[PDB]
Amino acid sequence: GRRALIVLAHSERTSFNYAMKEAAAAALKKKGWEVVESDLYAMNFNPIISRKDITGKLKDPANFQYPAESVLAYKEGHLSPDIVAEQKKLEAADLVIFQFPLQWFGVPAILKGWFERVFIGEFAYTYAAMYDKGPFRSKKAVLSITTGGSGSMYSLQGIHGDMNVILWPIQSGILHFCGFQVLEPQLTYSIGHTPADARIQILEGWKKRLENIWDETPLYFAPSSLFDLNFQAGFLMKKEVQDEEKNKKFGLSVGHHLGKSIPTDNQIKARK
Amino acid sequence: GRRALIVLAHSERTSFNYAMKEAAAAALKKKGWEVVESDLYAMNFNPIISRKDITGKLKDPANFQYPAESVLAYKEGHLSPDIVAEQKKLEAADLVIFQFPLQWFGVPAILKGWFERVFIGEFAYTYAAMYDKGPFRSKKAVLSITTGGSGSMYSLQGIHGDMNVILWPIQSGILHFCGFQVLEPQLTYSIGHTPADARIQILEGWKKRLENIWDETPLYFAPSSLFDLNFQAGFLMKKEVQDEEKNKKFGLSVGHHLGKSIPTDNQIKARK
Ligand SMILES: Cc1cc2nc3c(=O)[nH]c(=O)nc-3n(C[C@H](O)[C@H](O)[C@H](O)COP(=O)(O)OP(=O)(O)OC[C@H]3O[C@@H](n4cnc5c(N)ncnc54)[C@H](O)[C@@H]3O)c2cc1C
Ligand SMILES: Cc1cc2nc3c(=O)[nH]c(=O)nc-3n(C[C@H](O)[C@H](O)[C@H](O)COP(=O)(O)OP(=O)(O)OC[C@H]3O[C@@H](n4cnc5c(N)ncnc54)[C@H](O)[C@@H]3O)c2cc1C
Ligand SMILES: Cc1onc(-c2ccccc2)c1C(=O)Nc1ncc([N+](=O)[O-])s1
Ligand SMILES: Cc1onc(-c2ccccc2)c1C(=O)Nc1ncc([N+](=O)[O-])s1
Repeated sequence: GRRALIVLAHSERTSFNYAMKEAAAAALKKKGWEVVESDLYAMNFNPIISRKDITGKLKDPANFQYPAESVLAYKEGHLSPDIVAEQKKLEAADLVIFQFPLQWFGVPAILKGWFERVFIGEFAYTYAAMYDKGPFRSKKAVLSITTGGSGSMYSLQGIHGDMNVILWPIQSGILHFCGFQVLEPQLTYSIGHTPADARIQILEGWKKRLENIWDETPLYFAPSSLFDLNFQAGFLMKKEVQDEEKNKKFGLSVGHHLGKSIPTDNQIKARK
Repeated sequence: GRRALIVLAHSERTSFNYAMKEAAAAALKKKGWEVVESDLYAMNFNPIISRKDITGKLKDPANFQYPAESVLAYKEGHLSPDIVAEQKKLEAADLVIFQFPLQWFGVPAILKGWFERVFIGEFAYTYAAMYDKGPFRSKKAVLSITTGGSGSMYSLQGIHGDMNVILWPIQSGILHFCGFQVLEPQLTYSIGHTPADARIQILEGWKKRLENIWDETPLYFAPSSLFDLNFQAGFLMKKEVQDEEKNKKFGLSVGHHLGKSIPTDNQIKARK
């Protein structure tokens, strides 16, 4: 791997998030990487999917259906140029870093809208190649999140609940849906209550970690081969896998907890 | 109850989501509700938080920080008028219906931004009044979600994983965190793959449910009294509560699964 894309979702250049992006860019560059940036607020990026993402006539403007229409525009080269420029940043990149503050327990609206406008069907997924088969299966993505709350509020017994459940919709439903290998999220908690000397260390540990990031082991998701990938089956786990798993104590995943215990830190720690 | 707010996040009046919003409005109006709409697309609602949300002079424009500044603005009456207009709608509402298509395993960006810009500190939550003590604790919220994928994809063995995990960050982290009593979601699956007759039954089903919605039992979240709500303890579950829970087979909820089995449909079905 030699190209990295840094997507940043923060309005302030005075912010620690911005500093985390700057630190990632410096470390990667110093290590031989090409780094490309998507500073969404600085790009004044438009996060609202609409029929203006299609450049030209619509297949059915009286019954406008965004996924069908946008897939068709992608095949025919009729996507709004600001989408196309992002899709090509993705195409080029080996590594993708998402640097954002956690907002209402997910990504800022500006970055959520980035997924909805840029991760177009066919380009970012098809139903014939989902999850570990996805188009991005050669790429690696990592979430670098800062929070207001403290680590303990998001421990199994913290008031907010398991961070691993909060991460699941993003890391499995978005990134890994499209084929990304997801690395362990960089989680920096209670950043607005961290003394100056700690913030400095946080930025050093981030830069240190990027020195070898491409070698890391990604999170575990259940492989798509465990499932009957057709409607007649329901995209349910294969009968013989269900059987094999009745014995087992743990679910496979946050999402595939199977009513049993969730493997510890499934969405936070790769398998040691 | 008397007053309903319906927030819709869909660009097309021809969509089933729009029909769901029309149905909800008629059903509640016929039973004597006042009903107000926030059709985000028709409003062309700005979904990006920024310094522009604070009309007038900032407290520290040299280090803009949105939580403190927006809260100050709220207390001093300097929130941008569109924000303020939606906070008014919310104050008057007893019931809030969120009608949206599921997009990348959460809410459309336009609704994510609506939360971010409208659920301001002090207005929508305090350090001192989180979750079941929250400012909206007299109000009831419900999610009305449509999906492309089908129900079995989101069952415990569906390839997508437990829908209960997907709902957690929204229903607990956003609605309940502000004090809402969260009612069972209205989950209409594979709506693009549903014949017209079923479609009409879903609309009628939804209207029939809305005839007694206020009398429904809300979803279960761990009460905040089970937690030491202070930084000294880290907002960890109280000692006596952990002990007493060590002998229980199920966790309390999706977020507080405490490494055990998650109680079935904790986020989809109220407790019997
Ligand atoms: C709408 C909204 C929703 C939110 N929802 C949640 C939620 O669900 N959960 C949650 O936990 N939090 C939530 N938050 C809080 C949010 O996660 C934090 O405010 C955010 O993570 C802080 O990031 P920041 O970089 O802006 O911090 P900043 O305050 O911008 O930066 C932190 C400190 O680092 C300093 N700094 C800046 N640059 C550098 C540098 N180069 N080197 C060293 N120090 C530097 C700054 O001066 C500052 O003192 C929410 C906030 C908003 C606005
Ligand atoms: C960016 C994006 C991301 C997405 N992510 C996901 C995801 O993560 N998971 C997922 O499951 N899905 C996802 N989807 C799919 C999405 O959930 C569905 O495509 C959407 O719910 C379709 O609903 P609709 O309101 O647009 O109905 P339409 O697709 O517009 O139409 C549905 C049917 O309802 C009929 N109808 C309309 N009005 C009425 C009426 N009044 N009475 C009777 N019939 C009527 C229409 O004739 C049509 O046959 C995504 C879609 C997009 C664009
Ligand atoms: C600190 C801090 O910074 N941002 C947030 C936040 C803002 C919006 C949504 C979610 C989190 C936050 C915080 O979590 N305060 C409270 N949560 C647990 C506490 N309690 O139990 O009382 S105090
Ligand atoms: C149908 C349908 O409609 N919208 C979506 C969707 C679009 C973006 C993100 C998530 C869902 C969708 C769908 O999920 N098809 C796949 N589900 C499991 C399948 N598999 O395992 O192969 S095929």
